[PDB]
Amino acid sequence: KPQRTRMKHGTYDKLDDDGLIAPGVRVSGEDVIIGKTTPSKRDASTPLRSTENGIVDQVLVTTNQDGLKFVKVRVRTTKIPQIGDKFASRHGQKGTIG
Amino acid sequence: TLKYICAECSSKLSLSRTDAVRCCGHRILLKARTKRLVQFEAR
Amino acid sequence: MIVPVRCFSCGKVVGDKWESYLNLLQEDELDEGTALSRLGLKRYCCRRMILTHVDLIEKFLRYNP
Amino acid sequence: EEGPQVKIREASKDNVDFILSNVDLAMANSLRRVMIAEIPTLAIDSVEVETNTTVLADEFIAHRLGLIPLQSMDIEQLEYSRDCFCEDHCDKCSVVLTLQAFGESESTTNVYSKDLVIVSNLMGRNIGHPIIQDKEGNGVLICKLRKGQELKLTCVAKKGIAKEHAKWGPAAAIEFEYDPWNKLKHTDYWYEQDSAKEWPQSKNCEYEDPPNEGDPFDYKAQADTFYMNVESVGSIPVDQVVVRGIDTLQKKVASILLALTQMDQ
Amino acid sequence: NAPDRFELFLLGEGESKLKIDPDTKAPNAVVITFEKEDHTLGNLIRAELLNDRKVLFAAYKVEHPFFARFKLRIQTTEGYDPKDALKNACNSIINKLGALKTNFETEWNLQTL
Ligand SMILES: [Zn+2]
Ligand SMILES: [Zn+2]
Ligand SMILES: [Zn+2]
Repeated sequence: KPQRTRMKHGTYDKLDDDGLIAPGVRVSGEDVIIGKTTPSKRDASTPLRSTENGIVDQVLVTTNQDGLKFVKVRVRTTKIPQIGDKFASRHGQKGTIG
Repeated sequence: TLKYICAECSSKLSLSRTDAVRCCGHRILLKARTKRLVQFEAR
Repeated sequence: MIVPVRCFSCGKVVGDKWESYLNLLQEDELDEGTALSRLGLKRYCCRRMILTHVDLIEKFLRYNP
Repeated sequence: EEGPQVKIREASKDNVDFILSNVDLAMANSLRRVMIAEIPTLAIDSVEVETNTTVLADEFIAHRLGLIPLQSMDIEQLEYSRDCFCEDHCDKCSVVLTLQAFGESESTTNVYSKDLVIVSNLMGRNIGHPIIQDKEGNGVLICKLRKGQELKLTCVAKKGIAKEHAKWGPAAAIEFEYDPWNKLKHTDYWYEQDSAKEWPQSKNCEYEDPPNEGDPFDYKAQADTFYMNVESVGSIPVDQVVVRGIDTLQKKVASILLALTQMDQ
Repeated sequence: NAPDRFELFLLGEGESKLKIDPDTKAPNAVVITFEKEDHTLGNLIRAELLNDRKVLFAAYKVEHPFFARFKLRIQTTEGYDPKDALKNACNSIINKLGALKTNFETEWNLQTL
């Protein structure tokens, strides 16, 4: 978790100090999902996809066959049928909910 | 508790930046849920 | 994943019917149409709920963790 | 008591099958709509998940909880949380329930609405108790647990209506029919050969005279007799669904009178 | 982008239940905007207005399914205030439901469960 010593707009508020949010945390908008730094410090963190939100589902920490500590954050969202969503019978006509 | 569950063997664990990323000796680790406690609207 | 609580189209409680419907099939050795009528699921909206339910929870439960 | 006549044919703890008569179609309908849409009822409106270790998502479960019908017999005695002068929820306007389950067997563990536990103070209003209707007293299957898996949770039940979310609707379906013989010619029967043959007569053809063929179309006759059947989901006794159906409608119209009254003052 | 669903039944702020406007194109007519109501009151109140003989016009409409409001137009014969017709249509309704509740309650107690 970096703190201005060029970061991104959405808050870094939700990350733990290892740099990662943790399952259960509700994210949205632009929130920093992954907190990454390059050496004072140029900021290289991963924001959440702008048009989204949900809750963090699993976070996995591991390594590639040599070296790299890497990280994968799964984010859950539920999607309720809604005006403009697409639906089709099994006969090749889609439509959306009007 | 602390920080990381383990992919297999389910061992609760915590280390930084000692040791390197391991366990069992499995190299896949999961972050535990926050104690933050989430609210749902049940809608 | 599991029995829905209510029938989508009318809201009958249906999530209390799944174990009995399994029982009606295997141990009373009945067919599905009669099974569902014995459970008072007359409206075909409700029938659809149990008749087409697919109980994948039973597979998810087989994961280790 | 001159006015809308009621009969009755079946009645049980779940269905009341009645004939409405001496009423204009609109009123039979508005009462039909209300019973579906506007009768206040109790239902889980908030889940706080302490630990979930099941194979389901929290909101998946939360969704199901809100669908468990709760005892709503004394709901007028419960306040709308939004009107309650308490900070968020309290005993004046909400019921708090608990769910704790652990799977402590090789065998697979089931979680039912019977496992919910009222933890708030009910002031002796009959309200909040999860509705149970099956032979073994289990109610709804909420979840299923493997050995070692866990679910700990707190829900707040709140007063609401179907309009806001269908989990609040006391009623299952409402069968509605009039003019089983088509005297009034409100419908126009599609056919290949003969509409008479291809269309099955409804139940209610027994309870009415078939028209005699040597006859002018009756042009004054109106929809005044209605064959209804109300099915209660358990959260209120049926007789109530109808009764309170009528009530809420009264409160609604009366409330329009208070507004006309209020634009003199 | 969806509104809160409580907006189908919950008023305001800034909003009152009834707006009465004095029409324009016809003598003695009125147009009432009912807020946070739908076809349940609409069709009802109108249907009853139509049993009034001193009513030469009654009609309602939901202009768009998204918002919960309806417009209701009452024209009446001279010397008869539409606001009073609405009153009377209401009272007339309040009764008939009373009558009905009671009748139903009566028939209920007859039943063997
Ligand atoms: Zn391990
Ligand atoms: Zn159904
Ligand atoms: Zn309160």
